[PDB]
Amino acid sequence: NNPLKIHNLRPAPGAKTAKTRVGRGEASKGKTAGRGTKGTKARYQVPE
RNA sequence: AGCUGGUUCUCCCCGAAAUGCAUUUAGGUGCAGCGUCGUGUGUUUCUUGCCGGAGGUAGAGCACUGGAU
Repeated sequence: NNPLKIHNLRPAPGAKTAKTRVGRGEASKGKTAGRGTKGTKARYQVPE
């Protein structure tokens, strides 16, 4: 009983993965946002 | 701008590198080394004992070459 209502929909577990917000706080992808310090790759992309 | 600075909430698990080659190359980067996660394998890793191997260092020596009372 109590049929499917639109507030009962949930995705299959593992379907949706929360984004990775780099640059917020130091207990996460911190100040460098996973880049290191002062290289060509600390500001730019190196072509393959 | 191969350059300088800045990049904001939390906790749980693991956790390095500053080495090799090459480089209009040396404070940069490519590959390899070292980290992590997923998947397959499952003791293959590592330590100690024993066994089979090649050597030319420490030491020693003058048989070769050289030095030398």
